[PDB]
Amino acid sequence: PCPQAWGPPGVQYGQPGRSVKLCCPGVTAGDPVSWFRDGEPKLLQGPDSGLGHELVLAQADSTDEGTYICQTLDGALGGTVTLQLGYPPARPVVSCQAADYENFSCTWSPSQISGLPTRYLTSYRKKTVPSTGPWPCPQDPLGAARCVVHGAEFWSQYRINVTEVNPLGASTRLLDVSLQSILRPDPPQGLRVESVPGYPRRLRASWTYPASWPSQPHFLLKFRLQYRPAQHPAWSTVEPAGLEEVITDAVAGLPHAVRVSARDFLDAGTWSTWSPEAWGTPS
Amino acid sequence: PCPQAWGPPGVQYGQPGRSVKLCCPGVTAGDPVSWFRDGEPKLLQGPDSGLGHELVLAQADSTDEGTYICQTLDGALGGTVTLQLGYPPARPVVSCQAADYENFSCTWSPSQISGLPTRYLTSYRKKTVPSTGPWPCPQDPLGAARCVVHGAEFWSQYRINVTEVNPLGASTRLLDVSLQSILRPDPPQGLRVESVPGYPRRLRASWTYPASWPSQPHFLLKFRLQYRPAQHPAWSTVEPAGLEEVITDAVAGLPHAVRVSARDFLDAGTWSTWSPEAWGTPS
Amino acid sequence: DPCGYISPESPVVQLHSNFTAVCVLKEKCMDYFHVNANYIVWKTNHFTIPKEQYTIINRTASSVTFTDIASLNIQLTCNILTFGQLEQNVYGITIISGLPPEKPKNLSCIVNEGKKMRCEWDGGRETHLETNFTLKSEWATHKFADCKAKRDTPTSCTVDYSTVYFVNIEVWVEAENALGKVTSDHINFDPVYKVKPNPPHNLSVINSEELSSILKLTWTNPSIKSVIILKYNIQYRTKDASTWSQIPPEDTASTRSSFTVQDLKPFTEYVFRIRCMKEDGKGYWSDWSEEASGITYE
Amino acid sequence: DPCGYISPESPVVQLHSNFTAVCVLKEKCMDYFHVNANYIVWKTNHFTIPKEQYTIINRTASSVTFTDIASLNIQLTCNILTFGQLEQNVYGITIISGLPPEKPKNLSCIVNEGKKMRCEWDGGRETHLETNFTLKSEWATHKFADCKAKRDTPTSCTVDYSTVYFVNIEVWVEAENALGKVTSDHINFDPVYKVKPNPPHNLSVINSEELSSILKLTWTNPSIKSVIILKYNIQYRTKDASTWSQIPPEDTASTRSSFTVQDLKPFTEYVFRIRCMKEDGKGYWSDWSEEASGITYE
Amino acid sequence: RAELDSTVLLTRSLLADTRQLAAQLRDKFPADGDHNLDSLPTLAMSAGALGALQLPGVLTRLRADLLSYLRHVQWLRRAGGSSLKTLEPELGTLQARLDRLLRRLQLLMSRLALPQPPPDPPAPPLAPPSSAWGGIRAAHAILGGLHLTLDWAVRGLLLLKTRL
Amino acid sequence: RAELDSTVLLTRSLLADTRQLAAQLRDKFPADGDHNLDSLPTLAMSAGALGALQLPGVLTRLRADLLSYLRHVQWLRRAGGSSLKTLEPELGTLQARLDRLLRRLQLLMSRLALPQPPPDPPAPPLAPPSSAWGGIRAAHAILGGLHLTLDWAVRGLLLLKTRL
Ligand SMILES: *[C@@H]1O[C@H](CO)[C@@H](O[C@@H]2O[C@H](CO)[C@@H](O[C@@H]3O[C@H](CO)[C@@H](O)[C@H](O)[C@@H]3O)[C@H](O)[C@H]2NC(C)=O)[C@H](O)[C@H]1NC(C)=O
Ligand SMILES: *[C@@H]1O[C@H](CO)[C@@H](O[C@@H]2O[C@H](CO)[C@@H](O[C@@H]3O[C@H](CO)[C@@H](O)[C@H](O)[C@@H]3O)[C@H](O)[C@H]2NC(C)=O)[C@H](O)[C@H]1NC(C)=O
Ligand SMILES: *[C@@H]1O[C@H](CO)[C@@H](O[C@@H]2O[C@H](CO)[C@@H](O)[C@H](O)[C@H]2NC(C)=O)[C@H](O)[C@H]1NC(C)=O
Ligand SMILES: *[C@@H]1O[C@H](CO)[C@@H](O[C@@H]2O[C@H](CO)[C@@H](O)[C@H](O)[C@H]2NC(C)=O)[C@H](O)[C@H]1NC(C)=O
Ligand SMILES: *[C@@H]1O[C@H](CO)[C@@H](O)[C@H](O)[C@H]1NC(C)=O
Ligand SMILES: *[C@@H]1O[C@H](CO)[C@@H](O)[C@H](O)[C@H]1NC(C)=O
Ligand SMILES: *[C@@H]1O[C@H](CO)[C@@H](O)[C@H](O)[C@H]1NC(C)=O
Ligand SMILES: *[C@@H]1O[C@H](CO)[C@@H](O)[C@H](O)[C@H]1NC(C)=O
Ligand SMILES: *[C@@H]1O[C@H](CO)[C@@H](O)[C@H](O)[C@H]1NC(C)=O
Ligand SMILES: *[C@@H]1O[C@H](CO)[C@@H](O)[C@H](O)[C@H]1NC(C)=O
Repeated sequence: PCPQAWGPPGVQYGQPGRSVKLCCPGVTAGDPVSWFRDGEPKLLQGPDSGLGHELVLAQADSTDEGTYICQTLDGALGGTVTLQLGYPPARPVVSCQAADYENFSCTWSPSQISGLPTRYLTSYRKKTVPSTGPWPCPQDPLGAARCVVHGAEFWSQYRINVTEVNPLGASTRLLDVSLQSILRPDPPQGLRVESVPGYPRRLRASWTYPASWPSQPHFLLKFRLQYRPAQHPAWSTVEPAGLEEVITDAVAGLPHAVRVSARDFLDAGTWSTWSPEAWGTPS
Repeated sequence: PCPQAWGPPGVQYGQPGRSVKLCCPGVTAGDPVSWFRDGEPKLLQGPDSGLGHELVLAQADSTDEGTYICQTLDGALGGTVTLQLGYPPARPVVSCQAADYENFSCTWSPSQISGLPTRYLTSYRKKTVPSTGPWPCPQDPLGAARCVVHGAEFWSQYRINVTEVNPLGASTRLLDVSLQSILRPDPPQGLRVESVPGYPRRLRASWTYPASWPSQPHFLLKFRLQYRPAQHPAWSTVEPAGLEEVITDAVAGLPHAVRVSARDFLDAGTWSTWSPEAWGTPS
Repeated sequence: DPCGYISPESPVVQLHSNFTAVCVLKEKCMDYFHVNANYIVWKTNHFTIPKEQYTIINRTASSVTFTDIASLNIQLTCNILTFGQLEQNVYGITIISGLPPEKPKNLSCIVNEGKKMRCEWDGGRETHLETNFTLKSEWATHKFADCKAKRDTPTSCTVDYSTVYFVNIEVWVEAENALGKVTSDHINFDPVYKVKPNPPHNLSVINSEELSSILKLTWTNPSIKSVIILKYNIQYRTKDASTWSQIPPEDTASTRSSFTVQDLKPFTEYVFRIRCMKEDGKGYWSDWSEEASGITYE
Repeated sequence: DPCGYISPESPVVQLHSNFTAVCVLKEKCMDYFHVNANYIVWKTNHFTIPKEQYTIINRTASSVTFTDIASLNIQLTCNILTFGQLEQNVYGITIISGLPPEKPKNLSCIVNEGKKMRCEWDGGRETHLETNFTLKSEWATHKFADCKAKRDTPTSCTVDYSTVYFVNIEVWVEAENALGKVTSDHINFDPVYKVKPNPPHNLSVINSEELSSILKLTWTNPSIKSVIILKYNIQYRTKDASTWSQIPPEDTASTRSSFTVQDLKPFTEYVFRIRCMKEDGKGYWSDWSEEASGITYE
Repeated sequence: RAELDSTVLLTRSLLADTRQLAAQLRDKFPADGDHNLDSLPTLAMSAGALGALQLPGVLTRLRADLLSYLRHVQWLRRAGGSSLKTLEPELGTLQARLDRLLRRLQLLMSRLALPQPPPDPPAPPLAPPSSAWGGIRAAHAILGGLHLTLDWAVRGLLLLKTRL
Repeated sequence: RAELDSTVLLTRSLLADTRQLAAQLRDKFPADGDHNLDSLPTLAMSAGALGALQLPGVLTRLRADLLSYLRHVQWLRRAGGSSLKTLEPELGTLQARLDRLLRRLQLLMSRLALPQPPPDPPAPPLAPPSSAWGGIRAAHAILGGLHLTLDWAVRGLLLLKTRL
């Protein structure tokens, strides 16, 4: 019959300045059919002679956008087609992330909207110098802008492949990603500040690992603490050992802000975002 | 006949504790002769049986020193002999010197006097490693204690040989001498001191070569001047260029002593003795 | 195997001049990725080179032209924009810049007693390039050993051969660096006129005799007296004076080992200091001797 | 050919001991001049050795015996008295004397940041002999490179290998000279407990906020923080005070890059200085940082 | 084990030195792309769970990789070209710390009476760089591969302590 | 002649250096007797009047003797034994001044267009000393022979000026 459609079953698409070839959907290829412009009785023609299964338009300009009707010579409506004009997709914008050392996930956005139906094919491979060829990245709920890779090699390098395709062409975004470079843990949770009786200028801060980071002897986290008294403009920075740090220069009688961030214990990736500030006041 | 004598014609010599063999001077060897002690009529005997041409004394002590008489059996006085006792010569003491670069001369003294007639044989040779063998050193006036060697090699080494001999034995003194080491010129002559008008603390000293040193471009002399004001205890030393030296630190109004000495211009040998002091007083 | 290279390998150019760099891609590399010169982007030290300075010569090569070069060190990298969403390095080079060496001026030498001949010179404008300095000296019948300056003292050299007096020696310094070679003017002199003797030692003052107002100075001259005739400068002042006086040079114009200073006040303390140099004034004055004190008689 | 020789060739002996030297003449030399051992006279450094100290062993050899040797350097010559009025040299030797090296004591080492391990020790009594010093260090499974002391610093050595923390190293010094060999006691330690960090830099005082009487100190810690945990000592005094005060160590007992000093008088100028060392007190204190000045708010 | 504790502390030290020099190098001589060398090991093929594996393979595997890296680091210094003299003396210090740690690893196996692996055949010589810049490009591949090996080394040694 | 004046000044300098080192040596290492060596020249055979002789023989004769002495001085330094290291650096300075003066002598003959003597056959190597003290004994013979040669050299050069 004719090239099967992209989206809905009886609509075809085209680009300005091109040649566009409409087909009559519910008509056997080879049956002669007639074409009309909506509201206009003229039998339309196209570059290959005058009576086919498909109308063609070399014009392709904006006035040519609208609804077209094809019918067989008996009078039976063989179908309707709508010509919507547009442009091929632009290169999409792709980012990846990883909050743990095992799995990571990537997301993508169009860099330009065409007004045409759009969808994404995602895949990835491991560059070398076990089928390490192209492996699909399945999009977990529905067809969201996110795929997850489980059990990735931590030190190996992956070439992530997001390819945008529309009814008029394709454009592929490729993003190199290594688990050891992209990793960024979540901030610690439960930051609490307590007074230290007997010491008017000490506070004890304590906290735990983030829940997204399972405590394991293999991947610790190092920590970086910053603290600042209310109304003060400048942060003070310490590099605490362990999950606690006694501040010894707290200004007496003043609320103090304290925040902490996390990073892989072997300085892989980058420091987390700062935790929500927690406040305390020395005794 | 008998061993001919040493000094006078009818006297022989001997050493204590030895055997001494007197001969009758004016008697043919083989004629029997008789011997007497002065004032004592006893016919003397000696170790070889009793009637020879020669009396022998194995005694040799001081009581045996005196006059002996020998006569033939006819009564004719065949001669007289005097036994004087002594000791072999000691090693003589020898020194050499040279006041010029061409010729040198040596002198000698006994280190011990024996009381016996004494004389010296002198000679020398050039050690190598033209008969450079032993060459006699002639004693110039009479048989004085001095010989002269003319046209000696300046750089070669000579072994000077003074050998003392007496009627009882010999002893040879050998003295190594090189012209380049032994040389010592005579002091300069005619040292004069003059005031220097206009300069109350300058004196000009002038002098000439010594007459024993012929002025020649081949052997100059270097000079060393010392000066000292009257009543001063310490000499001041300068090394003048040429035959003149202007002193510039003369104490005003005081007599100054000045003396100079000479040495080979290439620092061979040793410095001369100091000239007689000459005195001057600044203007 | 690599895709290409940049030529020239590692050039050095003069400040304010122009430099053109050409990056050429091998046919094999261009074929696999389906690219050519038009895909080359140049970046240096984290700064993107603006596309407008590029010039595509062949389908294999792109070129850029720098004008009024002002950076002392430029790290140049040539890159290609593969399948429009990645970048891989083709080649790289390091560009060093600077100035040619200036003509050495004010060349002078000195022979410190006990040390070998030493020459000093004024270096000119900074060149920003590694510059080696070699002191040259040679006779008309012999080419002499080069003197290579020490890291600490690049503006001075001390030869390794012993000084030979009474012979004229031709000396000059040769400055050369990656951007140029030049020689200083040649000098000619007799080492005997460039001696810097050691200062007098064994200084003695001696007390006064039965006459007062007189002091005799004695000292031991330096061994160098065997080659040159010494001249001296004797300075003296009262223990309380602020400035030094000096004996008239004409009175101490020739080698000596003692001098009696007169017209000094009785029972007064005097301080002395002396220095020496070649009698003809050709050379350098030695340093001052050790200070000496003395007292006049009663 | 020579007439003889002296044995031993060139001995070195200990002070207050005895030494016997034997000079032996070849038969050929004795025959030409018609002499023997009885004609040997010994002289040293212009001093005639008294005949009474000689001992004629064979007709070919004479010997002398020195007791309570007290001279550091003896030039010994053996001579024969030819035909009683000349003297010719048979042989000669140089006698050197001294003391054996003392056992090195108080051995200690230090690792200055940026430099290789350096060890120091107290040398003992002067030995008067040329003594070489070699620093030894070795693991149980590897013998390490010797460290040869420098002419200028004979009592110290600086190894040529980089420091390796967290591994026990066995170290000792070996002293040896012509009269004896001895080793110091062996020491064992972990380089981590002998570090001497550099002093803090980038010292900043910062002015006071809307509250006065408070100053916050900031600085940049030394790179060595990656291997050891730092501890500090912060001292402060008023611009006019004569002595320094100090923050209680317990409050500054762990790594940090800032500290706010309190209870300071308003609009008063304060001077600060800081030093650091390993948190456990095992090692050496760094030098004092650069001085810092600050002013309290109004 | 006290012996295992000491070895782990030194490995973390060497990892930090390697990371700093690799990052310093890219700041001065930027690299465009992931560089590889056929002569370098490409054994760093595993995911997270790889901790699961047993002790003999890990120690044998660590020893083989580090010996190749030592050869390559030493090769870089003597012949990498004047362009890389700026990476001294830090590069020479890095070389010295690594040879000793290999020795420490052989001692660990001896003290624990572990079977020693058979002496493998040493790799042929690395060809000299084709250019000064080729040596610089080779350094990026070597340092990246080294610090990855060391990163996985720290983790593995800590896992064994968790079992024996 | 200005050229002859310059050469004579340098000869007096070398004579003084040789005398001082020879006298210094006997103070530290006394010598008992006049020492000789078969390999040293023994050409210093003449009296006072020898000034009489002509210029070609004197310059040829000086050149041959000094070349032998240079060989012997250099031989002493490299192999005389540790006993004689105390005679440095003065002995090495003495060696350097002598080689150049030989060069100056060849230049003098060239500038005056004098016939050059035929290249004589160089003397075979000196055997090494049989002992350290044998080298010291050899030094006394060498220095005494050298300073005598130089003493007669100063005198001879001054005589030629007196004629031409
Ligand atoms: C990144 O991933 C995307 C998606 O997998 C890749 O797009 C893929 O491109 C290849 C060409 O290399 C397509 O192969 C096909 O071959 C057939 C037979 O010749 C032809 O009919 C197609 O037109 C196409 O050329 C493949 O279909 C396409 N993937 C999808 C889902 O359409 C892209 O190549 C990847 N880039 C990498 C891994 O560097
Ligand atoms: C130093 O000079 C003196 C005097 O010339 C030397 O005394 C001389 O000694 C030689 C022996 O070497 C004597 O030779 C004689 O030989 C004959 C025949 O055998 C014999 O009858 C003599 O008794 C003696 O041995 C020579 O006569 C003698 N000179 C004199 C004037 O009597 C001495 O040897 C010289 N020493 C040297 C040059 O070292
Ligand atoms: C493209 O340009 C390059 C650069 O000039 C050409 O390579 C040069 O070729 C000449 C001789 O053919 C050599 O002397 C130069 O040394 C080369 N340059 C370099 C950087 O090596 C190349 O031949 C050109 N190719 C074409 C097809 O024109
Ligand atoms: C004379 O004494 C010397 C000195 O002891 C003897 O030479 C020694 O001989 C023994 C063996 O015969 C060697 O072990 C020594 O080394 C020799 N000494 C020296 C200094 O070389 C010599 O044999 C003795 N001669 C006679 C005839 O008794
Ligand atoms: C990684 O994926 C596995 C596979 O289901 C999962 O069990 C694990 O929880 C994931 N990791 C994290 C940190 O959620
Ligand atoms: C040396 O001897 C000769 C020979 O007669 C003589 O002419 C000359 O004057 C002597 N020398 C001196 C300085 O008297
Ligand atoms: C290129 O070089 C020339 C001559 O060296 C100079 O005049 C010009 O300014 C430079 N820059 C250009 C042409 O952009
Ligand atoms: C001088 O240039 C040479 C060029 O080969 C270089 O190797 C050397 O390091 C430079 N510096 C010195 C002091 O030789
Ligand atoms: C010789 O040596 C012994 C032992 O070393 C010592 O007792 C003695 O005093 C020394 N001197 C002599 C025997 O003259
Ligand atoms: C140490 O002893 C050796 C012995 O061979 C000697 O050569 C060296 O000069 C001495 N000193 C040093 C610093 O090596």
